[PDB]
Formats: sequence, structure tokens, C-alpha cells
Amino acid sequence: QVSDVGTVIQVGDGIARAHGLDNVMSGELVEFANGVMGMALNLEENNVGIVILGPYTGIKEGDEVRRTGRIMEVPVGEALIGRVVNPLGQPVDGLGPVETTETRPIESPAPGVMDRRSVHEPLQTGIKAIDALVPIGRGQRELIIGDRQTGKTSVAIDTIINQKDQNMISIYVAIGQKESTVRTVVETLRKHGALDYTIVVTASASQPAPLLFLAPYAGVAMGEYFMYKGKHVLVVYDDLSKQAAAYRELSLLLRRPPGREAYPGDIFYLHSRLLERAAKLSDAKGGGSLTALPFVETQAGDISAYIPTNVISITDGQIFLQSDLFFSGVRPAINAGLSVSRVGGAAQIKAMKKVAGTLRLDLAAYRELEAFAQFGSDLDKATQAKLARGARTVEVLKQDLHQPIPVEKQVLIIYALTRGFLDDIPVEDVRRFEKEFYLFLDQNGQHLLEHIRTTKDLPNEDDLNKAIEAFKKTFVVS
Amino acid sequence: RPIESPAPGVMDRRSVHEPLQTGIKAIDALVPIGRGQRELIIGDRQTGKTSVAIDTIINQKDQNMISIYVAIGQKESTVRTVVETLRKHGALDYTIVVTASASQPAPLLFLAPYAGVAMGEYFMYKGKHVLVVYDDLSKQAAAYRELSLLLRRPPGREAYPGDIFYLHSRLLERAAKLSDAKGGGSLTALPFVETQAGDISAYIPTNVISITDGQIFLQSDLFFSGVRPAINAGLSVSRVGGAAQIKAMKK
Amino acid sequence: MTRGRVIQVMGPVVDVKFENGHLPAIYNALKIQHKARNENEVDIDLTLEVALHLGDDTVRTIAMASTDGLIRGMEVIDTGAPISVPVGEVTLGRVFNVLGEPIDLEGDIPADARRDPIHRPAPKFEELATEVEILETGIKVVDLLAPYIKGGKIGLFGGAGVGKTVLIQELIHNIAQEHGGISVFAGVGERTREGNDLYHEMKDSGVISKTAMVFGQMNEPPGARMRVALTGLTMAEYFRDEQGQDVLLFIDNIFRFTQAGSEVSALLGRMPSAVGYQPTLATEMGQLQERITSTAKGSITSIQAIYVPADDYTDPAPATTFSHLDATTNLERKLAEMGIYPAVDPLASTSRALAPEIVGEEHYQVARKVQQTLQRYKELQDIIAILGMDELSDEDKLVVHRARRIQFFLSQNFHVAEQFTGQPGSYVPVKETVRGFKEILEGKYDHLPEDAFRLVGRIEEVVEKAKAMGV
Amino acid sequence: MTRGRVIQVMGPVVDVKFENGHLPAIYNALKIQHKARNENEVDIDLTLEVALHLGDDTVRTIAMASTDGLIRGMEVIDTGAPISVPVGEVTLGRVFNVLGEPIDLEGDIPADARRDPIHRPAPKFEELATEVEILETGIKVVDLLAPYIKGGKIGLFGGAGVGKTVLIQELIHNIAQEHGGISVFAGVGERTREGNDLYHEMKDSGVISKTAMVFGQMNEPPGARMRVALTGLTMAEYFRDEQGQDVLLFIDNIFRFTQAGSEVSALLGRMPSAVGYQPTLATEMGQLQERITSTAKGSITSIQAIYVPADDYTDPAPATTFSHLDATTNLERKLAEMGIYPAVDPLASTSR
Ligand SMILES: O=P([O-])([O-])O
Repeated sequence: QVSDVGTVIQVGDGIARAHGLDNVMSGELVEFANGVMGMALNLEENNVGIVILGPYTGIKEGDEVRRTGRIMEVPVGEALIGRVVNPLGQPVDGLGPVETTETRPIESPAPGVMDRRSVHEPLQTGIKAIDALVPIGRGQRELIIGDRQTGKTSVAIDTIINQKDQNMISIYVAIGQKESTVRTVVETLRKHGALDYTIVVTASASQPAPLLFLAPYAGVAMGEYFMYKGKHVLVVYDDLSKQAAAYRELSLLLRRPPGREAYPGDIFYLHSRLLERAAKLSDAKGGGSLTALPFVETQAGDISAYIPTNVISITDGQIFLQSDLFFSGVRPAINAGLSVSRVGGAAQIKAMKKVAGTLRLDLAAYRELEAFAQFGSDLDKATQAKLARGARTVEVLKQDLHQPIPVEKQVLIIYALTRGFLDDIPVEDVRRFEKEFYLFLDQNGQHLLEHIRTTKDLPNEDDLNKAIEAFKKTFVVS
Repeated sequence: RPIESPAPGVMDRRSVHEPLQTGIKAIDALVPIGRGQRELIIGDRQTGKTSVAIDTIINQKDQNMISIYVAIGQKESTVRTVVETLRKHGALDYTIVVTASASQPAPLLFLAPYAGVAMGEYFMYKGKHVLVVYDDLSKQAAAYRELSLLLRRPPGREAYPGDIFYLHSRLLERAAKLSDAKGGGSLTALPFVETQAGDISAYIPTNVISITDGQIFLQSDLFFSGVRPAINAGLSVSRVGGAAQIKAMKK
Repeated sequence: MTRGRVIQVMGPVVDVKFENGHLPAIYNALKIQHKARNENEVDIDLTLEVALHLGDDTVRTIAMASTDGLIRGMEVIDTGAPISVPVGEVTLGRVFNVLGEPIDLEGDIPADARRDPIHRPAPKFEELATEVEILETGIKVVDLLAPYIKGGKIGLFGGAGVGKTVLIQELIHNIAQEHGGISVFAGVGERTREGNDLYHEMKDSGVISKTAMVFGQMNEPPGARMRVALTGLTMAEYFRDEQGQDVLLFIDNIFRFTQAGSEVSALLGRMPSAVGYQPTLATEMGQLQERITSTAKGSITSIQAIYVPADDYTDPAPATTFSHLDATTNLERKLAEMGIYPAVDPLASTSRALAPEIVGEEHYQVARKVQQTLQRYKELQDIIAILGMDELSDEDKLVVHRARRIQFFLSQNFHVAEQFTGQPGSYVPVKETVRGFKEILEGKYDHLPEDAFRLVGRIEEVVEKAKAMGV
Repeated sequence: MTRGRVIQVMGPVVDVKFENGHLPAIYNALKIQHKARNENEVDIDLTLEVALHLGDDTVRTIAMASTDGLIRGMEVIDTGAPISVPVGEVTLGRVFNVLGEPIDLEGDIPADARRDPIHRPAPKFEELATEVEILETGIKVVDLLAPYIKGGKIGLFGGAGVGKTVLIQELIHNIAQEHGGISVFAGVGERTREGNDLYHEMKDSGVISKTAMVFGQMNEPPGARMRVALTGLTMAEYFRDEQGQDVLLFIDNIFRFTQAGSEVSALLGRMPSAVGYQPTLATEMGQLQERITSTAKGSITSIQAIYVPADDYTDPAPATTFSHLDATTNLERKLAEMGIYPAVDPLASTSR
């Protein structure tokens, strides 16, 4: 019988060849006698190429392969929230099976030109520097790029944690990471209570390249189900370089001619097909949204490399982190020169727009004046005043991990900094001053906070200044 | 005896503690060489590398040594002149010469060093001390590459086969200092490597450096100035050095 | 019979075997229409294009869409003609896909509409025209150092994240609103958000009443990405061939065409080229480029954007397209990082219209002097970086002093950037910018700070900016 | 059946043909024993490892020793399992090769001892510890400036004449005295005289009584040189799996592993990679680095030395190795000359 049964001819390096399967179709799923799943790529005249999605040590020549009748699919449902699964959708945490009643294909067309809408809603990350200089809107694609030892995972963890009080669903995808690190991340997420609205998809570094290759697609397929029902979803990719390397290895194993840096010509399409699925739907389609935050790793801080340029030429912006600044104890070591947001700005609330310009100008002036600080400070007092303001702004912009700050408190503290109330305060006491100011605002600035939350606009400057001075009266200069 | 034999075991060796005298002040003072140690000499074309080997062969007249000279890819007239000057200095009482000119087929060039080490091992295992000098290894590597390419084997970096490192290590791992139970014999080797335009980043030089215990550099500019030998002390190193010197020289 | 069967499926490539003596010709179109027989099949509707003849009544084709669900042994129908796209007055104000099917949700096109084949030979030698005249854009750098030509070819070279979209939008805003002709836009291999924004902007401005658009954007397969440009060109040619009206054309990114060709050529059985490209890179691009020309019946002006991979100007794809253009502008990341916009390289850009008998003696002299001063300033960087400005002579100090002012004055502010900065922007005439540059070269404004020359527009605003600053 | 005979011999690559329906699985071990029948034959004792299934009842293998003297038609038998290495208390204070046979002149291990396979999947997600704890070493500089993490990987940078062996011996002694654990040393492709000197330095210091040693010589085939780390790791895993105690593991050099893998890939004939390496470099490194973890009843930590060829830190092999490290220690010849021991640089060393 050749209709739905076949036999294996060659096995090696995770690639197998079978004889038979006359009625099989391209992209279908197949199952071996050992229980391992496979995918059919090439339909030749006498044989079919099969990619093994698992351990290939148990497959020998002469085994039996049978059809399944379904295109590559993953199980999707509401019960998947709070679980840890592999790219195939099987539970890994060991808390029992997962029951679902719907499935979605891995490959699906993107929304058309007429089905989209302009981004007009903000997304709060809880980080002062990002929320002030590089705003991010719902439906935007933003790239985070930097070298190793820059703490890129901490930003993702904080922005996932900060979404507790807002109607958002988060999905975390780990590609080529360490299982101990994934376990610690899951443990701290559970400790902070973020497991109620998050899904974790993992793919260890010891897994085969085909398994390393489908995790982002599985994540997008899982997210589209919530996206198309009128909700808002957030998706984070841990690293695309690992996926690119896995695809390069698979293509080399298939004996295809390589191009620049031994990469195939399909590498740009591979990322474009994935990143093109994030969009903001129009009102006629329910008004859903989906946003992605891909990560890219560079070598020696070189931004003009092949993969970084390919990723940059797709997204709507980038954020650059500097290891030299990170070594000085600053956690958000954001470079203000190479980081630009295009879609953003139109999504910011009215409070931040009135205050961001002067902060940006002061930061730029301080950064450009830093080049002459070796023998400076002896010039005019007008130039000398820039150094103190820049140092105070730099001290203000610092933050502690796992401690998001509300947007109203950020607006108030940045307004206080920009209005010059901190010119008579020593540099070393800024953090304690801002902590005590937050406590005082919580104790007494309740009406101002409520007005800000309700109107998205600044309160009256007279009352704001009198409250600031009243707090400043009781502060100890130390 | 066959040309392919296993190397001595890890438990049949003894630490090097006996010096070898070459008669060159710079080598004897800065980069000492001990019996049982094998060391690399690297340099350009016009550096006079053959003179060092000739002098160190001549200097062993009254030290109870046996010397073997292997010529790979050299000119027959040069080999004839070397033999004539060795006869004039009386070094043929304890030396053996193996030759393979450039007009000979590739397999002889590929097989000469194994014949040399096979000849040396017989005297090594009887409790004596032997010195073996290889004229060139790059030419042997090129001949092996030519043979492998003609035999239609998959190529690697710079069209070399996948086992050139194995080929070199198998030959270079047969020099050792035996223990008291085995007889106490010893064998030392002085392979040569020739570079183009003074680079040391090439595949074969890197492979040889990763195996040897040190190297001696010869400077083309210093040779052009007129210094003989043109030994560069800034890059030469001897890992075994210090333990292979007399007390007076050490002080 | 004129029906075949599917033999092999290899992704975007499908093999079809026909009956002997009835093989279809090259560049024909084939149709596949199948309905599921049971629960283990999916409905399929797909089209193919003939590429090669393999012998033994076998044909090698290329698919125009996703090939998932195909089964060996399916039936294939031959149409006997290449892809046909409707053309005429109907196409104005509509949006079309690769196959000419509207996607604007405004209805269907009647089946009696006239349509034309896509593939056609190039115009002959004796039908060409070589008249040269200057087209004004309103940008200082372009108007001074590399004037555009009405009826020629203009190309823009730039890397990733350098500011090409802003420049092309500014050009569209400045030129398209007063052309008084017919405009055609192609969106080959670019973002969908940009296309949606452009469509909404055209709808708001009302210019959409005399334009047509074919997108075939980034997410589409290489089969469609290789044909969007040809569809746009065959739409554009009809107006100037049958009515003699002036046509203005845009191409979003021409590099993606060659990239898709290279992606497809691997599976066809051809040997790789030097950098993995297809062996037929030159002729494939030449066939398309030679089809866009101005004849005695009408004139066509086109603006094209070209992508530079990994900021390498020696790549074969950017290198082989330099011989087809008349005026070129180059963008540099080094200039972009310094805060200079639109960051056009003043020395690399060239144009065929920069002649004394075409522009003017004064303009030619001013441009030559500016280029000479810029080059001389460039020659001193090695000494300046190490030994500083102290060791220079009196002439070199003045040369640097004026070169910095010229370089800062070369910048400009655009209307599009108002929504991000609040500055209205400006429009600068050729005479005004020439007079300003001549006055700067004469040394009249040596006492002003250099920071007053940034994003200022006309020369007169420099003085008011300086006095506002406090000088 | 489990019997076949050779059809092709070329270098370290040997092809064996079996009967249909009885092909051995991948990574299995094969044995060849033969005695000369006439004066025109040579006795042969060799071992092979299965690598690929070429179809038509043919299997391509890689040799672990010299292949001289092989004759087409010589019979081959199948063991039915991968390489097995003895484990337990009998391995303390002994020296073994890649095949597990003792090298010391002190007899051989009895054939009834327990043996374990070399290849094994990584531990599952459920068995990993959920908390991070610090391993105490008793050295002030390490304990204050660069703390060690249980189950982590530490990279050591240094050179000859600084005290690397002394530091290793001190670490082994302190761990054995305080935590009651043991140590395993594995040398991948290093100098025989240096190995002998290190063995004697361990023997005359009294530390050898609580350690096991595995050696891979330079004159061995790349297939033999590629499995020394695996056999050392599978020796080490037994103590934490059964006894439940902390264990130290030492790797003399990690660059030799990658270069041997590249040579094996070139011999098999796969298409090269970016800088000429093997396509499977990342997964080959991961399959080895993922088995050194901390479980709910034990942990293994490793100290590794890196070469960083050509003084380039963007080289793909160092780039891939650096993605698994958790701490870094440096040795300073200036401090060694000044007289401060162990001459660990207090500013260059960093820890997560
Ligand atoms: O940034 P882009 O738009 O690509 O120039």
C-alpha cells in the first residue's frame, strides 16, 4: 500500500527521506512509528523530504511513516494562560494536560492595506527614560538592540510586570536561552503575580534547529486568536539571531548555495514574513491590536552589520544600549543619539508633551558639553549652569529594577526637575528627595493625582508650585 | 621495521633534565634546548636556516650523539655541497642523510620523514640519544594536498584535507625521553617552517606553533644588515627552558 | 488535449507535464482550480508562469502565491496568453494587485474592458528623444549641485534608517500637486503602513482623482514581487503611447526585484554567481530599465529609490544600476549622525544637466567654487585630527572657517517634519539659494556663529536667528 | 544477526554493510577482532561509531584509532549500545582513556562492574532548582570580588608560570575538606609531557586520592579527541545522581573540542560555515554545556580555560563559548612578580 503509508530510506543530521505517500500534500504533518512528528518539505518524483521535529536517534531505515491529514497547526485556547509549553503546544511544567478546542495554522496571510488604522493609543512601560524620550504606541513594532551584558531581559520583565492594571495580554518567547535562567524568570514572574495574564513558550539551546525555528511563528499564531477578538496582545522575542543561525544551519545541511556571511538569500523574507503580522486593526474589524519587541545582539557595538541592518530596515524604530554606560552602574544605559521613534509621539498624553522638550534640550546640551569637562567649569557662569542641570537630570533618570513608576508621578517629578526647584539641592540627595516626594504626594497630593488620571492634563500651576514648596520646606538638606 | 608505529605511552616518559649544546651563544643563553625536547625554527627564505643545522650537527663530535639529516624539496647541488662540507669537517662518522629532491614524485616527499623517524627509533630504543632534523614541512603538506586532490577527496580550508593536523601530530608526537625502566633513551627533533613575507598567521604555521614547545625567529632585516645569526629575542620562547641549563649559565 | 499534471513541488517552483506536441510557449499563464474530495483536502486557486523547457514534455514554472496544499497529479489548464491587466481611463483612482484585481472594495471591473499583455519588446533606436531641460524641486542641495532633468531618470541611494521615506514624501508633496498630468505609483517590497498612510494622504488631498496604485508589498511572495513593477510599467505606458500625455512615475524600491530574482533562481538549477546572485543579473535588469524611455509621442519622468545592503556601495546590485540613471543623490550615515538633513553627500552626487550652456555661468562658477572648497577642507582631516588647528597657516584657517559655514548652511527644514517639531518649513528658489551661497563665499557673514546656519531656509533668516540668539 | 563486513576503507572513514532490517542505531559502537591466518595479514583491534545511514543497507562510521591493515570483507559485530564507561568508587585515583580502559600499570577493572552510556538527554525542566545559591570556596579574593554560583560555568584566563595548577589543587583540597565532594579532571588534546608533570605534581601532593583523570593525546584521531569531555562528564554525573553531593569538573581546553568537531565535519564532507567551522557548532556546544546544571539533590560546577585565537574576541568560537559563562577570573604576571598570591587581578575579574 502506497496511498497513505511510506518507508524511510536515508536518515542523518535530523533530515530523513521516505518512499511512498502518494496522496500527501505540501506542508502536511506526518508521524513516525516512534511517535515523533515531522514535516514534509519537498514532493519529488520518487521520494519525499521530511524534517524531524525532535530527537532523531530513535529513527532507523525501514521504519513506517503515516499521514495525519492536517496542515501544521498549534492548539490555541483560553486555558493556555498561565502554562509553559513547547513550540508544538505540549505542556512542560508538569501540571497536567491542557484542553483546547480550536487550532490555527502556522502560516497565515497578513492584514491588507485597507484593514489597518493609525496608531493613537499609548503603551506604558514604567521606565522613565523610555516613556519620556522614546514613546511606544499600541500596534507599533519597536526594536531593542545592544551588546551582551546589557540587561536586555530586565526591561522586558519590567514592562511585562507593569501591565497588571491594564487590559493587556503578554506572551514571552525564549529562543536559545538557558533553562536555569528561564526557570528563574518564571519563578520571579510567579512571585510578582504576573502569571494570571501571561503565556510562556520555551525552546532550549539543546533542542534541534527545526524546533528552534518555529517558536516565533507559534507565538504569533497563539496571539492572533486574542487579537482578532477585539483585545490587545503583547509579544516579546528573546533573540532573533539564534533563529537566524538555526535557519542558516538547516539551509547548509540541505546543500544550498550561501551568500554573504554564509547566509542564504531567504533570510530577509524569513524575518519580514514574521514581523509583518503586527498591525492595528480598523473599527470595522473589531479594533484589535498587536505589538512586538524583537531583540538583536551585536558584536563590539557594530551597528552596520547584515542582520542588524535587515532588522532595522523593517521595524519603526530602535533603542540602543551602551555597555560602557552600563558598566557605571546605570541600568537604563540608553543612547540618545542613535535611538529614534517614528510612529510614537502621537500616542503620548498631553502631560508628557508639555515637559519632554525642555528635558530633551537640556540632556542634549549636557551631552554635547561633556566633551570639554576635562578643563571646563572655569568659563562663564551661564555655561557652568549647564553642567549642574545635566548632572541633576542624569541622576533623576536613574531607576531601580522591578519597581515601575506611575505615569502621573513621573510627570510630576519631571515637571519639578524642569522647573528649577532642584537647583538648590545637592546632587547626592536627589534619589532620597524623589522618594520622599513620592511619599508626600501619595499622602497629600491625592486630588492632583486624581485630576491627572481623569483629565490627562496638568493641574493648576499655582497649586502645584505651592504644594512643591510646602514639601520642600520639610526636606532635610543633609 | 614498519614506518607506522604507536607513540610511547604517557607513563613511559620522564621530565627533561639534560641539556643539549648547540655551540651558538644566542641560542645557548636565551633559548636553551634540552634532550628529549623538540623545537620549531621559523623564518623567511634568505635567512640562512641551513647554517644553524649544519653547525649544531658539527658541534656534536664528542658528545656521544647520532644525527640524522632529512632533506625535503631541496636542490641536489645544495645537498651535494652540504655532504661535501660535512665530509670535510668529518661529521660522516655518526650521521645519516636522507634526500628527496624536487624532481621526485610527491609520495617520496610525503614519506621521507616517516622513514627518518623509523630509522631513528631503532637507535632510540637501544638506550642511545638521537637528533633528527626536518628540512621543510610545508612542502610535505603541499605534496599531501596534491595527492588528496588527485584522489578526489573533499577539500577544506586552502584546499587542504581534513587530517593535516593529524598527519603532523602523528609524526611530531614520536619524540620523547624514556624512563629508567625502558632504557633511558632520548630523541629530539628540529622541524623547520618557511613563511612568505614574514607572516605567521597562515594555516600551517599556526598548526605547527600550536604543537611545538617554542619557536625561534629570524629577522630578514637583521640578516640584510649583516648579523649572523639574525635571531629575534623579542618573540622567541622556550617552555622547557631554565631546567635544561648548567648552574654556571643559569647564574 | 491541452491539460497537464503536476509532477514535482519544490516550494515556489512547480513542475507540469503536458501531452506531446502541445507544449505551451514561454511566459504563458496556467490556472489550477481544484475542489476538495474529502476531509483531507483543501480548495486551491492558483496561477503559474512558464519559465523553462526541460524536455520530455516537461515545463518548469513559477508560482504566484503560496503552494501549500498541492498534491501530485492535479489538473492544469493552459490559457495560451501572458498575464493581461486592464488599462484605460478606468484605472484612475483605483488600487490593483499583481493580477489587476481591485482591492479597494469599490466594485469589480466589467469583463469587456480592454487589457494588454505585460511582456513586450523595447522601443527602437530611431524613436527616442534627447531634449534636456531643468525641473525645479525647491531643495537647496538638489537645485545647486545636482539639478534634476524633466523627462529623465532620477535615482536615490541610501542605507537602512537614513531618511529616504521623508525625502520621497517631500518630493511627492512638492512636485505631484502641480504636475497637471497622470501619476502612477508602485509599492514593490515596502511597508504596508507607509502605503496606507500615502493612500489616506492622497484621499485627503484630492490628488487621487488622477492616479493609480499597484502595491504588491513586502509580505508578498517573490513571484508577485517580480511582477508588480512590470504591471505598473504596462499600466503607465498606455497613456503616453495612445494619448501623448505627460506621465510621472514612482518606484518604491527596485532592489527587492533583483533580490526576489536571486531568491528564485536558486531552485531553477543554475550555478551560483560571485556573491550568490543569479548569472543573469545584468540582462534581467536591463530588459526592465530599457523599457522606461521618452519618445516622440510622449515623455515619462521617473524617480526610483535603491537600497544599499550593509552600507556597501561595491555590491553588484547597486553597482550595475549606475549606468542607467542621469542624476543620482547619495545619503551617508556619517552625515546623518551629525544632525544634518537630508544628509546628501555633496561630492558623490552628479548630474548631466550641470553645464554652462544649460544652467548659467554664475551658477556653474559658484558650484565649482563650493566643490573646490569642500574638497580642500576634506584634505586636511588627517592633520586636524592629530595636530589640531594650531599648526595650520592663515589660508587653511579661513578655508575651514568658511567650509564649516557652507556645510551647516547646506541643511534645510521640510514641511513633513512639522508634525514632529512644529517648524512650518520653507521653499527656497534657485536664484535665492545661489545669491545666498555667493554672499557666503564672498565672506560677508564671517562674524556670525556657526549654529545660526542650521535649518534656516533663506539667507535673511540667518541674521534674525543670530539676533534672537543674542549676537 | 548483528554481523556485517567492510565494503570501503579510506582514511579514518569506514563503511560497513549489514542485512536488511537489522541496521544498528545511530551513535552505536562496533568492535573488530581479527587474528592473522597467514604471513600476509596483521592482527587488528579497532572500534567504530555509527554516524549516518546512507541507504541500501550501508552505514558510514568513524574510526577511533589507526585503520592500517584493514581488508575488505572482514566481519564486524555490533554491541547494541553506545560506548559504556565504568562508574563508582573504583574510578577514584585512576587514569582512563576515551574508551574507559585504564592507562596506569595497576591492572584492569573487573568485567562485572557497572557501566553507563556516554550519550544521554539533558535533564527535564521539572527537575531544576528554583533558587540561586553561592558556592563557598574559602579564598578571600574569589569569595569577595567574584563569587561562584552552584551549577554555573567559570572561565579562567592566564598563562604559564602564574600558579594555575596550584590554584586548581587548592580548590580541590578546600572543596574535598569542607563540602565532602570530589573532583574530575579531563584534558582534551594537550601535551603528554605537561600531562605527566601535572600527574606527578598531583601524586606528590596527596590530592590524587580524591580525583579521577581522563586524557586525550594529540596523536589520536579527532573522533577520539571529541568524546573525552563527554566521558568525563558522564563519570561526574553519577556521584550527583546517586550519592547527591557537589562535584567539581575541570576542562583543560575547550577550543580543541570545537576544532576537532570542525575537522570531523570536514572529513564527513558537509558544506562549511561562516569562518569555515561546522554548521552544527552552536548545537554541539549546547548539547555539552546543558548537562552541567544544579538539580534538587545535587549540582555540578565547571572551571574552563579558553584560548581566544588571534586575540580576536569576535571570533565565532569564543563568541559562542562566552554565551554560557557566569564569571571570569584573571591572573597577573605583574602581581606574581610583586609577590602577591594567587595573583588574581582584583579589577579585571567580574561576576554576575
Ligand atoms: O529608514 P529608511 O526609511 O529605510 O530609509
